[PDB]
Amino acid sequence: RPQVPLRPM
Amino acid sequence: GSHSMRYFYTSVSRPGRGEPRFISVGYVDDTQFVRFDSDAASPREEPRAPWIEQEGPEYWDRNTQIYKAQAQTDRESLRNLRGYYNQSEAGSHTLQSMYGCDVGPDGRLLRGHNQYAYDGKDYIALNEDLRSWTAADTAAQITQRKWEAARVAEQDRAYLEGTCVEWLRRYLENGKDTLERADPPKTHVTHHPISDHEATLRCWALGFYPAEITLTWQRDGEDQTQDTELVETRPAGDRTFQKWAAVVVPSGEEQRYTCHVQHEGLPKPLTLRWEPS
Amino acid sequence: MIQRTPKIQVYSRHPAENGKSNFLNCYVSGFHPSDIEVDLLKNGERIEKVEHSDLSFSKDWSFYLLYYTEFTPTEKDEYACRVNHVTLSQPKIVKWDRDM
Repeated sequence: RPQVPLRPM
Repeated sequence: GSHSMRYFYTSVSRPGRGEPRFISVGYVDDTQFVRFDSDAASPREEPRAPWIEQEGPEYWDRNTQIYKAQAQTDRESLRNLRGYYNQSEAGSHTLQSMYGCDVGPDGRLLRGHNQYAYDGKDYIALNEDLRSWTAADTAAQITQRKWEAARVAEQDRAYLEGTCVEWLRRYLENGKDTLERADPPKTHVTHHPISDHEATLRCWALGFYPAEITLTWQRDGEDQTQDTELVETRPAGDRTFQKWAAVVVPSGEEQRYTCHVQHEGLPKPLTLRWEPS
Repeated sequence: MIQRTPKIQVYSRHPAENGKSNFLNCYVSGFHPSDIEVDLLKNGERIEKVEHSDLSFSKDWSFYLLYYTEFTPTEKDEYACRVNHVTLSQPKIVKWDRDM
């Protein structure tokens, strides 16, 4: 299962 | 007996043609098992292997929400990257992401990954320590500073050592009959005169899984690296892979050539020669 | 950006046997950017029922796609794959050779 998004670049 | 889970994300901007498209695919080893596409009519995580179909609605819904949020994050990233490189708002650009874990036969973590490319060039990567970053350039150094302040690496480490490994082990258990089965190559050698002086010997490998394979030609026991044409390994469409290796040989000298095949699924490596019938 | 032109292989799923149903594959790989045009051709005409794999990429970030269709090969019908990409000044046509 995928990881959650964290911070944009 | 090691295994890998990987997610591969592609975001591509398209000024004048809407917001950037986001595509995700997920793999265990060489087997794709999920997809998401923001251009679908009703974007949702969808199954792409039979053994994932048993996951309940909560799985599919939560993962869909993740990918939608990821698309939004990647769109912010794309805008930031264009600015970091002083780029025009008129061009199209690509942000790729890859992440996931490798485990051994014991199910223990071997290593994690979490890395990115911008316009096809490496941009930033989580180091093997799962704690520090490598930045490619002064633009990626901006991202590194931001991600250090936000303690991103800690959260990626937690996923890679926890969720990623645990769910990879679940998938290996549930997909065992395919994911833990190596299908050896079916092999043969063909012969085709090209002139009165020379012929091609082509050594074929078909029907194998996983994709990793080694095909080599030897002349008198010496590997013919410079003289072997070797096609990329290619998918058959039935989960299996194909590959060939060819060498051009003097007519009459065919018995001096042997094709050597190495693959997971073989009890022992094969040595093959042209067998005229 | 980096641009990388596609590699192209055209081949069948199973060894071809005239009059027997099979799949015709066009595998495009090693390209960047990801936008690409791929047609499968029978005697020079576009085949309509063509699907492709979901977009993915290799360790070097280059993209790959499998385009495929059911077909029944014959002695005389000619098949090919036609690819267009920003790296190409005109579309590239690769003929199906049942022995490659």
